[PDB]
Amino acid sequence: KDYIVVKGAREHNLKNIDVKIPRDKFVVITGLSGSGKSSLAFDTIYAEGQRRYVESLKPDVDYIDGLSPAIAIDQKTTSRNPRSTVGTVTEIYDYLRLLFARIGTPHEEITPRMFSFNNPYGACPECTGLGSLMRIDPMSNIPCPVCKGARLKKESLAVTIGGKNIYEVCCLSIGEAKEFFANLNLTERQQLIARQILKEINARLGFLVDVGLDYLTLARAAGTLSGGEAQRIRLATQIGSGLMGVIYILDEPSIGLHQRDNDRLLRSLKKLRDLGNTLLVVEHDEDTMYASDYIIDLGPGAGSHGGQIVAEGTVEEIKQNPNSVTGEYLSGRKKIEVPKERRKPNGKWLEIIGARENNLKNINVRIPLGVFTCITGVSGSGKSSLINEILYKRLAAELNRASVKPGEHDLIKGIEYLDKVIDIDQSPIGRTPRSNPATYTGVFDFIREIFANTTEAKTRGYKAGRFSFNVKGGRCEACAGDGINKIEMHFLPDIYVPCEVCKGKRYNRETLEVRYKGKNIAEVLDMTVEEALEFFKNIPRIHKKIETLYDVGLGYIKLGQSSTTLSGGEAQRVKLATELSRKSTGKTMYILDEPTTGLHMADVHRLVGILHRLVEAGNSVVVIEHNLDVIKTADYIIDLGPEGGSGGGLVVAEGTPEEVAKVENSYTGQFLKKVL
Amino acid sequence: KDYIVVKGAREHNLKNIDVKIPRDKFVVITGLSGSGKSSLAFDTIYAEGQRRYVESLKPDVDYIDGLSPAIAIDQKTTSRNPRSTVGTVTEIYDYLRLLFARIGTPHEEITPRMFSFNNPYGACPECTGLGSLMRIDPMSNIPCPVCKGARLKKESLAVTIGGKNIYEVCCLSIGEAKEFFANLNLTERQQLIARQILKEINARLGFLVDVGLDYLTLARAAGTLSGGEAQRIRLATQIGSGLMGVIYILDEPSIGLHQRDNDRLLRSLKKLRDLGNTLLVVEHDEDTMYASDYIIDLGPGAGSHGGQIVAEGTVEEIKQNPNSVTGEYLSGRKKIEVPKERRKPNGKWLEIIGARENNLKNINVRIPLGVFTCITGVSGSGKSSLINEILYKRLAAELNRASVKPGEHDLIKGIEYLDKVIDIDQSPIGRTPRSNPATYTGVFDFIREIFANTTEAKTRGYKAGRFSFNVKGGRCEACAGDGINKIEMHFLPDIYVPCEVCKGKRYNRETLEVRYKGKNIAEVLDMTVEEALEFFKNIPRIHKKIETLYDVGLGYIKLGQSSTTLSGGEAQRVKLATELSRKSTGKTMYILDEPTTGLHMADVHRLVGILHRLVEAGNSVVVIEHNLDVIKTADYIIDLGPEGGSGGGLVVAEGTPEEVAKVENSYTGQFLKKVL
DNA sequence: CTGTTACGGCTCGAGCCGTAACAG
DNA sequence: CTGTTACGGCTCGAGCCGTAACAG
Ligand SMILES: Nc1ncnc2c1ncn2[C@@H]1O[C@H](COP(=O)(O)OP(=O)(O)NP(=O)(O)O)[C@@H](O)[C@H]1O
Ligand SMILES: Nc1ncnc2c1ncn2[C@@H]1O[C@H](COP(=O)(O)OP(=O)(O)NP(=O)(O)O)[C@@H](O)[C@H]1O
Ligand SMILES: [Zn+2]
Ligand SMILES: [Zn+2]
Ligand SMILES: [Zn+2]
Ligand SMILES: [Zn+2]
Repeated sequence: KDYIVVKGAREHNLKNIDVKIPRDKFVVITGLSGSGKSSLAFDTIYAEGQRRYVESLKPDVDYIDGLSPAIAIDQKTTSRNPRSTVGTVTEIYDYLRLLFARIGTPHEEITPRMFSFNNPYGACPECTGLGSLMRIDPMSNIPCPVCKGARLKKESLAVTIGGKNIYEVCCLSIGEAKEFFANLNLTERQQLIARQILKEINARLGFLVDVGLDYLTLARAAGTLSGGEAQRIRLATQIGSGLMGVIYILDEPSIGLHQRDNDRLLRSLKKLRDLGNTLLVVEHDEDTMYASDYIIDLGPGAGSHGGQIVAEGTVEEIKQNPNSVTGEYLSGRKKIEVPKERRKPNGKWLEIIGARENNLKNINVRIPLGVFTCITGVSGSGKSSLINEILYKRLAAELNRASVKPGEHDLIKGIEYLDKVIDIDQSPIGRTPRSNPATYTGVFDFIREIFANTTEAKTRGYKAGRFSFNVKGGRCEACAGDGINKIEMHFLPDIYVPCEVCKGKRYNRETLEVRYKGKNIAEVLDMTVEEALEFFKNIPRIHKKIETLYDVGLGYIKLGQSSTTLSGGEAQRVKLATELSRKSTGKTMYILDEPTTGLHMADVHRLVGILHRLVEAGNSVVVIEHNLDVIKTADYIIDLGPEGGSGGGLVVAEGTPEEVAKVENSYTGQFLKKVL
Repeated sequence: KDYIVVKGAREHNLKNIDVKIPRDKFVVITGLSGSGKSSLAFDTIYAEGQRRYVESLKPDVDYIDGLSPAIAIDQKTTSRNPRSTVGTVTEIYDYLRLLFARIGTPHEEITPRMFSFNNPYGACPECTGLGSLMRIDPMSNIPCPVCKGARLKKESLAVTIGGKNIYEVCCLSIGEAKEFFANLNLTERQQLIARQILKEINARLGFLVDVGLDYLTLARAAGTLSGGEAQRIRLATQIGSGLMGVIYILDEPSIGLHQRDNDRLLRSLKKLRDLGNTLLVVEHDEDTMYASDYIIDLGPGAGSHGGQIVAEGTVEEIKQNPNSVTGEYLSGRKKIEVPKERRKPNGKWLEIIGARENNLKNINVRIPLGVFTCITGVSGSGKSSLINEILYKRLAAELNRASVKPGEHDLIKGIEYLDKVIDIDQSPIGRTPRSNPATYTGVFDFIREIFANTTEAKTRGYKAGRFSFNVKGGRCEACAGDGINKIEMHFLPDIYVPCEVCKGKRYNRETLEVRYKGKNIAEVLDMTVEEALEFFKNIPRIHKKIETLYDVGLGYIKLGQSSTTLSGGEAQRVKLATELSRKSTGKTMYILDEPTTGLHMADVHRLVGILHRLVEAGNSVVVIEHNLDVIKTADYIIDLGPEGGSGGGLVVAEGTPEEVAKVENSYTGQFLKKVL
């Protein structure tokens, strides 16, 4: 029917909830980090919709009614193939080659297959159409000397329209290519025989421009792209294809996108929906809520304290609902307050000389030390390059002795003012089931000593290393401390089940005999942080670490959770807590690349508090954030622009946000003037 | 929108046609064999719909608007896996195990995973849940001695409901299982806690019964199934899943199904469509046309003479259209006439003694010789087993000395009355690009001699083998007579393009110099049969073979077409022409397994004429046909029934169709009484 | 001339945890 | 007591075409 009825969903931490999502409408799922929105969407609806279609050619839900095939558009990147480019992915190269073979004037007969690099007819004989000959320097990729990177035969390059061949057309940026195709002149016969192709090309280019990627080049390889750029390219391609009756699931479509493009992105999403589809956008932006037809709010907390549908309905009912977390922040009951007094530089600056990496226009920038510094700018302005490829790499090479090649820069002044450089990202903190937050924070070494300092341990002569599931002697011998066994089937992939010897306790019978304060090591490792905070009140050495973990918002997690199952936000919060627990020497540099990726308003407030605490501790924090709430609390803002692509790479404004708001020709300043 | 607009389609032999298929409606595509309906549907619409969805996770059309994801349900069978059974495919085993774990009374706590054979918890330790231990006899599959084929642990078999465990329930036929579940009694608590599961099981069993497979057992392996049974199982599963907004493409759903189940199949198709889908059924049945909302007719002929949309609209407009081929047969302008005089047996009979293979109830049947004999019966009555597994195999072993194990039968009387056995099926006649209809019919040897009989060939001393693309000396040396070359790409599968040396002519420069009647060998091999009929009028030796090929309806095909690209109908017609060209000795046996699979009414009439010619030639033809038009023209009908499955396997009626129509308790007789 | 049989030949090392030692 | 550094250890052969020879 016209509803996606889900009854009896218990995936992950869902508390047996029932929902009725309307069909063919814009639906936004909102909740705190780890509340369960991501599980409820991806693991249930996307999984069921994909399985029910692939099986034609296993969620813990009871039954779902009215499920169309589901396509997931998330921030995922793959190496792909060298044959794939931006134009190939967007399916505009086919129309380009059709137009070239139809109305192309040469400078056998011209054929559409003659312009393709995926067929032997038009592919360059030397590089086989790849465009680059990868040779291992006595594998460094070098341009093909024959085709000069065009990846086509020399004969096919004679066909030109408007004075430009196919490679020159494909090398232009999307916006200027659309402008060139718009004002092109053709006779009556050419217009009659190439109306459909021109209309399709114009429509696809307009969709790509409206999405936000008006600076990309069609000749750029699809492999070398960011997550946001790839996701936006996929959204534009899906709009162009025009599939009907398909449920689309989006994970934070506004990630890595400036505030000025939000209206265009919302219009693009509405246009995609209007052709007979449904959207399940999982977004936390304030502007996105007001453009939706149905909001589903989970909570009220996270982990074991959430998973229930707190509120449902339109934005007005969400605001009027008192127990909804999202409505409290939307209505203005709780909000982030702009600081009254801002820190000032002490006279120590980091100046980068001759930064010309990628599209940077050989500029010099000064970064204050000891203050919270934010970097803004339009999409594709070169801020990410300028930070990651130059400053972080040079600092790592100078301090940590890391052998990573920096970008195209001359030198940097002020290296002696820092002692170490630390990068915090959503990368997982572990790849094996042998690490948990308890060991990463370092509190496990204290808990082991506390356990070994008991009367029974001294009586039995147990050492500090006995109570650890990583050495021989204390762990379970049957499962080798992993807690699971390997069972192989005849025609099925190997399955993993809990070990029968220890029942998943990870320790042998002898170890479990000891008990401190009525609990053994398994009970300690199988309790949440909010309980270990009260349990370890007497001991301050572990109390400090537990309180630090609780401060970053990890009061719902348990010390025994494997690092493999941790999400990006959990890993980032664990790293932040670990850095908080350390001893600040006043010479530490923290670099964060958009830390607000997938955080609610309350999580943003907590992260702002933690960042201010870290700055006040005596160190310096530099972040690249597009969120105005984080931006307005900064102490020094560097703006890059004034546009994206070849037009950008310069510096528009610098200084405190109050000074930046006074700059007329700056989008960030214009937005800051209104928000303040 | 609400239309699938296709503009500029030129796949295979389509003559650049434009169509506008309505959406969310029952659409039937009708045309002659080889007209282009199959191409237009599968190669264009299914391919585009599948690609546009797979690429998210290349037809010769210009653009298609409004394409939902497409699922194709056709008669294809795969080995699959031993883990897959009928219940697993139909997704009823999950509900069965849920019910057993919920309300099961035993004779850790009971768990749904305990009843599954795909998890180590409930899988039998010996056979690993497969159910059969395949060992190579000094690989014969024998039942597992531990679980006795149940493929489960002995502990889980104690759980019983209604006096039967899970294996006994899964071993019942679908109809009797539905009856058992319908009259089962349970208390108020059991009904309250298992209402949804029971409702789902009853609905799925009812769907399976309505489809037509009320005799299958849930424990039967999905691998050992026929094409029609697998297609019907897939249709029932797709109905059960309940996908919305998906285009469904069906290829003759009424293949291998009795006339009495047509109403149930049509109701099932309408029920599948009514939940918000679209159907593209490609059917030729007369009853199916009257149940359609839109009929698209191709033609007017086949091959190069077809590919254009002759007529469109409802059944009334199709009938009123004069140039439409389908309307002429629907309105009654052209029809098959029942013969007035029928041939009678001459006193030679083939008696099968002790036929007990599969569900045959140890019966004896007499087959007349020298007359056209048809075999009828309900679906799954054992006719196909009785013919293929017993009679054909025994005849092949006795005459062709083929070492194939026959079925469970005692002996056969009348083997000496036959000299050879010939089986005609839709199997391809060749697997390599070295065989074409010209060589298979045998006319190529005559054409080679005709070419070598010319003055120039004698002058140059060319032999008969010079003009053949299969030996060294006459063929092109560069491409070795294949006509295509192999080109390898760096990161792409090898592609094939026409050879540059010979331009696909398959012969060297010297051979092409010779010419007979103004045409060389390439021109002879690149002309249709309808042209070679007039070209070779003078020579009777090749004229007979060409006329024989033309008679079976292959006047649109060319002698140079590779056997790899031939479809099933083309291969069957080629085999029929080859058998016609031979010399009849009066002791030949022809066995056909539903030869009307994918044939129009005109094709059915032509096939009936060819079969009558073959019978009048002095041989005997035995076919297993479900088409009443073919049945009413037979001379001896053997009916098997009176039901399908364990209830069938007997003989209901025998003799001429007039006598069979007098039998009251026979479905075939009841239908023959009305049709005559 | 026509059918049959047999033969010949062709293709299909990296990252993290735990521990010992040293220095503040 | 706390931080750092170094080290040890663990896991991720069949089927078809062409031809020579023989018999009707
Ligand atoms: N490998 C590359 N080859 C060529 N051009 C590149 C490459 N990497 C980046 N660029 C370009 O150089 C600039 C880099 O900008 P960058 O700082 O990565 O973007 P950004 O501002 O962080 N945008 P966003 O991802 O939306 O947050 C852009 O104009 C890119 O198109
Ligand atoms: N391998 C097998 N194992 C067990 N039972 C089988 C097997 N093959 C067939 N059967 C059963 O034995 C009977 C065979 O009937 P069969 O003659 O194959 O069907 P049919 O009349 O041709 N039906 P259809 O496919 O609709 O045309 C049916 O009852 C089958 O369920
Ligand atoms: Zn090249
Ligand atoms: Zn164990
Ligand atoms: Zn067994
Ligand atoms: Zn060649």
